[PDB]
Amino acid sequence: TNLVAEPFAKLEQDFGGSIGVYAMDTGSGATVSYRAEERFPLCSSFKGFLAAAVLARSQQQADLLDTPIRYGKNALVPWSPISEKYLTTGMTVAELSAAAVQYSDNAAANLLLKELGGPAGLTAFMRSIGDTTFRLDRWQLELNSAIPGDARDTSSPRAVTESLQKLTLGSALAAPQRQQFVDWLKGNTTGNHRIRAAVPADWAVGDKTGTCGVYGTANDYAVVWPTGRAPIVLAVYTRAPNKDDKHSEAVIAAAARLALEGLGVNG
Ligand SMILES: *C(=O)[C@@H]([C@@H]1N=C(C(=O)O)[C@H](S[C@@H]2CN[C@H](C(=O)N(C)C)C2)[C@@H]1C)[C@@H](C)O
Repeated sequence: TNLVAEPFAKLEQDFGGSIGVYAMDTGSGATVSYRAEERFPLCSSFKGFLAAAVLARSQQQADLLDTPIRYGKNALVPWSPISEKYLTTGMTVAELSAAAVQYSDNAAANLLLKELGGPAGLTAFMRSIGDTTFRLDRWQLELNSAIPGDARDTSSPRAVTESLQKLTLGSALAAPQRQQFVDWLKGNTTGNHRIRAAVPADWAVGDKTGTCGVYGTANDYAVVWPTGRAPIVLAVYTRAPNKDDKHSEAVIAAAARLALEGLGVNG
C-alpha cells in the first residue's frame, strides 16, 4: 500500500469524503489497503451477496432456482427495470437473482430477501462463510440512508473483498454455484464507469455496484482476471460528510486504478 498511500489520500481529499479500498492478489496474497477496516454503507451492493446466499441454498434445494415467484404491483418499487416487465407473468428465483445482480433490480432484491428470512437471514449466510463484519439490518429502500456513524447495513472494504473471494474463487459455494455467481457478476450492466473503467478490455471482470443517493455514498466490488496471472479481488467504497454531497464514479475508477498499480498489475 505504501506505493500508493499518498495518491489515495490526495484522491479522497479532492473527492471531499472518505474512500475505502481493499485489493487482494490471489496469487501471491499481496494486498493494498486504504481505510480497509472502516464501515461504509452497502447500498445496493448487498444484492451480490444475496444472490450468493440464494445459490448456497440451491445446493440443498434442487428446485429452488426454477421456482416461479409471482408478485403484485405493490412489490414494484423505484428502479425495478426487469421485474416490472414480468409483473403479469412472474419470474423464477434464478431470474430474480440475475436481475438483482445485473440490473440492481429493487423489487427482485426484496423478493429474494424475503425468501432468505430477511436482513438477518442474509447476515446469517455471511456469518456462515466467516464474515463477522457484514450486517444487513433493513429492507430496500430504508437500508440506503447512509447516515454518518450508523453501522446498520454496512460492511468494510476488507470483509467485502474477503467474502467475495471465498464465494467466487474459494470453496464457500460448490463449483456449479460458484461459476453461476461469477457469470452473474460478469454480466453486470451497471458498473461500466467504476472498477471496469480501470480494467483493460481484454481482461474478464465481474462486479456489483451500489449507490445510496446521499452522503456521497457509492461503491463497487469486483473480481478481475488479468491474463497470464491469478485473479484480483477488490472493493472500493465511498462516503462523504454532507447529505447532499454527490458520489463520483470517476473517483471509484481512479481508486481501482491505484489499487491495481499498488499490486503491480500492469493495466
Ligand atoms: C442501489 O444502490 C440502488 C439501485 N442500484 C443501482 C445500481 O446501479 O447499483 C441504481 S443506482 C445508479 C446510480 N445513478 C442512478 C441513481 O442513483 N438513481 C437511478 C437514483 C442509478 C439503483 C437506484 C438502490 C438504492 O435503488
